[PDB]
Amino acid sequence: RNQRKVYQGRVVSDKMDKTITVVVETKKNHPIYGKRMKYSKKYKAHDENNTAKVGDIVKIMETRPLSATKRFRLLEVVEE
Amino acid sequence: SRYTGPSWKVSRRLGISLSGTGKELARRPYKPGQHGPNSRGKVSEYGMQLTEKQKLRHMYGMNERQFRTLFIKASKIKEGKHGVNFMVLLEQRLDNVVYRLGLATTRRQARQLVNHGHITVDGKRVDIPSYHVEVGQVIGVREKSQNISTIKEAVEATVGRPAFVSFDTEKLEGSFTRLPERDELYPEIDEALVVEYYNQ
Amino acid sequence: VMTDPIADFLTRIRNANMVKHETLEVPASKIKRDIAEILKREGFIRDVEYIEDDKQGVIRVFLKYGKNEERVITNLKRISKPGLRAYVKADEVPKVLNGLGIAIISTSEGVITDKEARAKNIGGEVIAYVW
Amino acid sequence: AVKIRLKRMGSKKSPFYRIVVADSRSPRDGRFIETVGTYNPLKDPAEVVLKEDLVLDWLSKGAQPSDTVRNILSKEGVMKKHHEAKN
Amino acid sequence: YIDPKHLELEDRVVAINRVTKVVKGGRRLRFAALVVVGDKNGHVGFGTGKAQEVPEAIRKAIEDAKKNLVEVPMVGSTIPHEVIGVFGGGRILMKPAVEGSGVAAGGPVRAVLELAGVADITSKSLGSNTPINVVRATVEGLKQLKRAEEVAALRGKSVEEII
Amino acid sequence: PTINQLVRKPRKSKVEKSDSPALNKGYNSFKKTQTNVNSPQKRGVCTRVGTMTPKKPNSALRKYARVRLSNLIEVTAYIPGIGHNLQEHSVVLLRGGRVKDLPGVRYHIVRGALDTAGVNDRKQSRSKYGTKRP
RNA sequence: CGCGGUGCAUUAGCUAGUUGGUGAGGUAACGGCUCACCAAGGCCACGAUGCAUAGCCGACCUGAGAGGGUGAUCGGCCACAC
RNA sequence: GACGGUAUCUAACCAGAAAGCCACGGCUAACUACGUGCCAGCAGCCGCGGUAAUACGUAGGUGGCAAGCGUUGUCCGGAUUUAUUGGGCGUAAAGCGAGCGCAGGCGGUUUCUUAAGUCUGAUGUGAAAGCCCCCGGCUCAACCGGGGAGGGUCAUUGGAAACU
Ligand SMILES: CN[C@@H]1[C@H](O)[C@H](NC)[C@H]2O[C@@]3(O)C(=O)C[C@@H](C)O[C@H]3O[C@@H]2[C@H]1O
Ligand SMILES: [K+]
Ligand SMILES: [K+]
Ligand SMILES: [K+]
Ligand SMILES: [K+]
Ligand SMILES: [K+]
Ligand SMILES: [K+]
Ligand SMILES: [K+]
Ligand SMILES: [Mg+2]
Ligand SMILES: [Mg+2]
Ligand SMILES: [Mg+2]
Ligand SMILES: [Mg+2]
Ligand SMILES: [Mg+2]
Ligand SMILES: [Mg+2]
Ligand SMILES: [Mg+2]
Ligand SMILES: [Mg+2]
Ligand SMILES: [Mg+2]
Ligand SMILES: [Mg+2]
Ligand SMILES: [Mg+2]
Repeated sequence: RNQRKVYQGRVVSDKMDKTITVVVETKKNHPIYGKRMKYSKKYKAHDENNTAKVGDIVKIMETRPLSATKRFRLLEVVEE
Repeated sequence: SRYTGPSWKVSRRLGISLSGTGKELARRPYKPGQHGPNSRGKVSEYGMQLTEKQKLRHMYGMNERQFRTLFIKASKIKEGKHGVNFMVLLEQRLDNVVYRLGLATTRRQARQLVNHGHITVDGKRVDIPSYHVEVGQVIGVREKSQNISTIKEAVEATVGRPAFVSFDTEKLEGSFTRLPERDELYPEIDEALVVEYYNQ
Repeated sequence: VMTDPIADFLTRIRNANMVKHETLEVPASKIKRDIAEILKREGFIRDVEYIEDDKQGVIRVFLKYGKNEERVITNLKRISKPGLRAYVKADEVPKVLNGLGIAIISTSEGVITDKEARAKNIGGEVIAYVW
Repeated sequence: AVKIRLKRMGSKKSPFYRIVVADSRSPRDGRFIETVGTYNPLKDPAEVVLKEDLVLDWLSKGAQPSDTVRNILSKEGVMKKHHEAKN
Repeated sequence: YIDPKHLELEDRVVAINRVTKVVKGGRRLRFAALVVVGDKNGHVGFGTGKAQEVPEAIRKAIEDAKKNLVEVPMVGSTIPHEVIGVFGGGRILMKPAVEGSGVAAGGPVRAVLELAGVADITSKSLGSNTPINVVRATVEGLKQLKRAEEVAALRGKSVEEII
Repeated sequence: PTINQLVRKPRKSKVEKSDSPALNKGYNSFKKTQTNVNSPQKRGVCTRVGTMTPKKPNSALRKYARVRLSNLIEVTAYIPGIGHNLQEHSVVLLRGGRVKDLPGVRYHIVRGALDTAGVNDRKQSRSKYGTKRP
């Protein structure tokens, strides 16, 4: 069976019930000059029981659309 | 289009004998025009390079566009000197093959023969003077044309066939045994200046 | 504050070489030792020795000047910098002066010259050029 | 439906054809699924290059050869092979 | 040092500059000639000559150039490797060129290379176009060039070991 | 600049402008605006004809025509050649090209096209000045 | 859904089904897609928003290359039919 | 079998019906005569013309190219003239008047580990056509056909651990 994209990230918003906002924190090389630049991507992931809090390192797996902006499902809480 | 004006003026402008006989340069070896005989100023490097390019393309009676495209092909050849290979392609040009075999007194004459279709490559008619003849291909005169005074006069008059060529008079059949060598080619020409000219 | 001790090492060598000093000294670091030994086995620098002190150690380099005090090392150049890193793939390994010079590269196989890197068919980080 | 048909190529008055599998709705010289052979009618014995394995696979899947493609597959025996495989 | 004798040298006049000195009465025009004289086999030099008349300026520059001949390494028809020569506003980059490509360069650099005997090379002028400076910069780059054997000897390794 | 500085503010190049701007813009009667369409020439009507004094180095009476183009822009165009049949309300074709002598002329009036009669007795460079081969 | 490809900051705040939840309805199908209730959330100097311009691409022109410019013909995709 | 008696082939007759365009002061290959007299006019830049003009007009020559030639328009180049490759900031343009400092950028030596960056292998994909390399077909070429290669800061996956 195929696999869905899973990303590590940090929670930055949990004030919404049953959901959390994570950050991916990747880097990219500038097309012209080639230096790596800090690039931040944030996703809205569905939380089952609001287990994750702010500033927690979590894994999220992409899923079918759940809300207007939810496309990810919480898997792990690796740090607090 | 084909050049058809006087040949002596072009040759003496080039400063080298196009026919190789030197007949044009024998008498009044100046550039044409009233200003030819008297003193003329020094030639720039651009003039020299243009003069070499003109030497080659006037030798082979080619237009600039066709000349430039053939020059590009020579560059595409991967091995050897670019200018030497360019001269090699110029030789393999069909008209020059007829001229080297001696079936025509002049390259213009050989070109007219090819254009009128009196030549046949491997027994097949070819009216394209620009046709590219490879090593080993047999160039023969059209059977209906073998008994004409002009080519007969040319064959009898001709006495030196270059080393790379091999010819048979009775069959009127010739072919390049191998690619011509640099020294075998015209030595008065410096292909390097032509290469630099087109590098611009 | 110093931000590239490797560049400082190269520049120490360049300045000492320019004045034709017999020797030079640098604070000891692993990558500095790797560069020094590469130059040693490539014959650019006459000799290398290492001293151990209570800060981090020291590395002393004896320069090489040919007959008539001719400078063997034409110059040194830092390629990969902290501001901008330089990584080269296997086919991208450069040749310094059409091979007359060398390029020191850091790889998963260690710190190697350009010849060795292309022989192993691996890329890496181009630390420096020397010629 | 899926078709095995001739996509026209070459030049004016000098036609050439590629036997390609394409959805019938696609343009003749436009979108196609896969190329399975060639066809040069200009030679007195028409020259054909074919991928018999691919053609048989698509026929089993349900492709419908056009008339000329069917003639080509018959002359190449592919239609007979598919017929036997059905049997 | 290179001895002018024993070498069949040939010269070329790069540029003839009409330089003026203002004197109480008016102008005092002179000609300054820059000349490059070479061997076509790896030796070349350049000289300057200032004189009231063009022939005398040219002669003076030729003598100066002969005195200033230097030797240029040359592998095959080209230089061992790439180089950039800088003098004042002059800045010339010279790279080895494949056989038969020719001498790609401009004016003064062309004269230096042709007289030096290089038949195939690429180059570019990244600095000023002042003839004297570009000629000086060109010779600086050529002097920078190094021989494989010499590099091999200095590094204490064979040419094969270096390459 | 440092690479980081370049990343923060990348290099930006100068923007060129046409030496013949009037040719670059068309006009739309419906929308009553100027379109951005490059044209090798442009038609116009000569609102005036006359002569102008060159800049200080030169002295002559350069012949010029004030022309309103098909895009409604009014410009001044030069009249090359010797003698012309142009008069106000005459339809002309304009090509690019400045006039160093004149201060404010940037376009030339193509000869031999529309009302611009060829140059009488021209016999060299006839293509320019638009006279048929005699 | 990840990632890539315009200009302007003399455009800095934008958002109220908006952001999420619970239900219900609806869809070939997930989903504020719609609705009722609950909360106040959501996006944004990593350029939101606004403004201007523009169909996108395979490709085409140039250049030593990096790049710059273009987006006809042909093919793919999209959008439109006073 | 629309194309269509089309391509194509044969035979006869004739050098007979088939060359213009721009340019020649320097850049830039191409030079002299008159006519003109800061006028007429030329010009891409420099600049030419005031009575002995290779710079204007014409003539004769000559250079370039050719069923084309020249002008205009537009993009790239030359332009290192936005410099990542590939520039600078004492006096030519360019160091904020100075400091404190959030974020950001960068960061001393070393042990182990990790493998995001980085390097590398395999796999999948980046259609076809087109560039490019081979090989054929059209009398040659243009063009056409066949086989490859190329094209990704790609996805999955296996390795390497010097550097970040
Ligand atoms: C009055 N004596 C002067 C004096 O000798 C000047 N030199 C110092 C001298 O200078 C000349 O020789 C010049 O070259 C200038 C010229 C205007 O007068 C000439 O004659 C100038 C003499 O007339
Ligand atoms: K809901
Ligand atoms: K559109
Ligand atoms: K509509
Ligand atoms: K001129
Ligand atoms: K730079
Ligand atoms: K200061
Ligand atoms: K890693
Ligand atoms: Mg033609
Ligand atoms: Mg048939
Ligand atoms: Mg001196
Ligand atoms: Mg639009
Ligand atoms: Mg460039
Ligand atoms: Mg000239
Ligand atoms: Mg004129
Ligand atoms: Mg004139
Ligand atoms: Mg540039
Ligand atoms: Mg000042
Ligand atoms: Mg200043």
